Amino acid sequence: IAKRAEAYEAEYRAAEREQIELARKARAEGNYFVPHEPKLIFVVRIRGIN
Amino acid sequence: VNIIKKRTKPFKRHQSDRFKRVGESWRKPRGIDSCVRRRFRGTISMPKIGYGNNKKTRYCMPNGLKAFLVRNVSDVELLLMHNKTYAAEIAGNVSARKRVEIVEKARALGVKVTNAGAKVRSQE
Amino acid sequence: AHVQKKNPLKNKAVLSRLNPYAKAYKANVKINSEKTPKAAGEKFLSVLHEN
Amino acid sequence: VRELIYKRGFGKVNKQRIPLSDNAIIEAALGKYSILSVEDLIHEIYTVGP
RNA sequence: GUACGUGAAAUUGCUGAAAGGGAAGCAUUGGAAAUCAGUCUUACCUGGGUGAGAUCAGUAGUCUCUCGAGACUAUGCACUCUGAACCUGUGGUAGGUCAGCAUCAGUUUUCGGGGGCGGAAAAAGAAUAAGGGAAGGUGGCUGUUUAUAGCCCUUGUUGUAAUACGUCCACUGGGGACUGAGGACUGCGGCUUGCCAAGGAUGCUGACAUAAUGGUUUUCAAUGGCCCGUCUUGAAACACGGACCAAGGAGUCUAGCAUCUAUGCGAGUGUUUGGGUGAUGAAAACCCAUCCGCGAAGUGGGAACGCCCUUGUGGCGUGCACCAUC
RNA sequence: CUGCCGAAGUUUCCGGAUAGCAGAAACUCAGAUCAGUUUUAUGAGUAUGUAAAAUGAGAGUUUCUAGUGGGCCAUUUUUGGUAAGCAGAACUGGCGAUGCGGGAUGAACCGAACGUGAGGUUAAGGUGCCGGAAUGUACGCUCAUCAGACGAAAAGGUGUUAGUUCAUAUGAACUAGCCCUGGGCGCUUAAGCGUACUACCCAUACCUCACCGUCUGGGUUAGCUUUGAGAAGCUCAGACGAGUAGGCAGGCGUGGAGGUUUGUGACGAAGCCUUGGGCGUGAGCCUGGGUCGAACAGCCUCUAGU
Repeated sequence: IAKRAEAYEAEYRAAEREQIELARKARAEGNYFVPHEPKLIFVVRIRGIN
Repeated sequence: VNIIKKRTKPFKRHQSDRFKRVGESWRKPRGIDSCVRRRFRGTISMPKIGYGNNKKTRYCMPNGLKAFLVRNVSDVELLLMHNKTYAAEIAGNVSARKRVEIVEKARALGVKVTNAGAKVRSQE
Repeated sequence: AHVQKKNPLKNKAVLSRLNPYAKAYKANVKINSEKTPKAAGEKFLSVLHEN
Repeated sequence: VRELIYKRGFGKVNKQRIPLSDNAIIEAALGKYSILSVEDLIHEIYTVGP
């Protein structure tokens, strides 16, 4: 479990940095890089049952 | 262990203070157009099961004991093992000849009596 | 079991039980030590600095 | 995703709301899918795994 | 005290207390006044001394059960026991209500400190080596171009600047409030058998207790509060019933039918029309001769079980009730 | 008395037989199906129906058995209207069975749907005073000598504010906003109106906890010194809580009967009185004091002129 947790945290850091590096490269090259749409959505109900 | 009472005021019958013919004992309001039944604001409360008290402390006196009605010495001897949970309560119709013998017996048994000084005097 | 629920984000003892990885986390790691190269070409700047 | 699971995380164990106070709760109900801990539950939710 | 057992309510008189600007009125929370429950240290532990006596005797009898188990009797009080009486202990340890603090746990609120990352790898800006320009123009003279003030733009510039903002820290320091459910040990963890903030509060103190804490009644203050039942009507509006109190006052008994449950027996079942019988009430209970009433008149899925055997998985059989197929 | 379920208020044929709605029982199933669901795509004509991916929930029955078998308002759709309004149908929910915060007040408006409570946080609406909460910040608009604040109404204005455009610093034509004319106290660089951003107030709503009850899912016997087997007990966990008609369950009380308490009573039964005390969510029950004077009660069962 501890090894799995470390691997997950390593994956998150690499996935965030690579998004930053891709945007930095596109900004320097003058092109436009569009990040992928997210598959995860957190939905909260705001109105009551009436 | 402390006894918690959700409510201390009794539930009086609606409109029982306006008429002598209507007693204080709680009666469920059957009127459909009654404000008390529909529980408006300012209307009195009604007996609900939510007011029910803790099971562990139910039937317990403020001193932590449960009342046990006693009619003779034989009744008070039953509380030999339950003297820390129950208090002896001599019945109202037990004469003063037996009230004294119940109180003396309950003294050796280590049993609290709720009305031990009734219908008697002292002589030191 | 579980008479009372304890928050791992406040109770460090429960967090150590739930996650056997908090003991070695290193939350703040220095990445940009002494390089920090400004990466914004003139083509991007011209488009941004428009109108 | 991490704070919601840690503070408000409650599993549905046998049609009941059982808080995730132990990894054995998640493992007993999600061990069939190689999910054994709470950070594995967070990883599956965050990265939208299989 | 014949206005005669008990003597309720409505109602009336007097007395006392309190309240009172055109209602009362009830509820919620407290105050005040009056009035109550409501309680206490008194026992435990450990002696020693003294004597005491049995469930104690290097003891003798009786009785009832069944050797030894109870009850006694006589004798001893040495052995054991009696927290056994008292003297000596000046030894110890001391519960209920209300408070204060500390260490914690759950929840929550409110102030900070430090750091990582992102953003034009902030924009500015300072410093700063230059170039150009104009101004709402310094000097020269409105016009003018750094002077006898400077400003703007561009590069350069230290630089890998700082800051703001966003985001993150299983980074950290305080303050406040509300809760303490559960009750040997189990478990999950962290330290190092033990220890712990880890499957829910414990420590350290006090005072008062012999008042505080409460409770009740009256009353005041704040806030709220349209008259009940019936019918009507979405709803109400309504129209009705209600001067007050006491007592009485309305789904009952029975015959038939059907469902359901329980009970008895079961291809049966039902004694009470009657007869027998019943001495202690004999209208009960108990017993049953003859009738009669009502009843009688193969293939699939599947409950359950055995056997396996890659064992779980599935397969091989046996297949109730019931439903589909002939 | 309490608790748990709980409609419908109407299709359809026609006072009804159905059905629907709501429960009971027996069945078979979670490796089976289902949905006031969203899709995909096939077709057909932005939608449409059908068939087969996501999401959620275990589903399908069979039998018989209570009640309803009015509407109001609101939304949308509507056809004609026609002094104008409106009327007419249909479409859909809410109320009708439902309290709560705001809305001055009010049944249809804005929030929110309900066990008993402590703490926290909000919704709608609010923060000058009545009134809990900023006489908050930053811009503007408005002067009324009826503002505003919560149809004569179109327009006119030697009425403004911002002004725009066009003519040659002015004037004309215009562009809008607001004023003039046509809940209370009070407020006027607002306590008015519009915009933006912080802070704050509090509902029965939301979160955490405790307690009550119900429902659901477990555990518990060579009854182990944890002793907690009225197994009709004990115990663990989670969810939930409006309610008329109606359905169901468990309890309180009264007269009499069988049994029982080797029951209470002239040392005071029953009854009544009481700002005495206690118990129960409640029906009710126990008790002190006073009064009183001969009978009476708890428990199991039976019964009813309860």
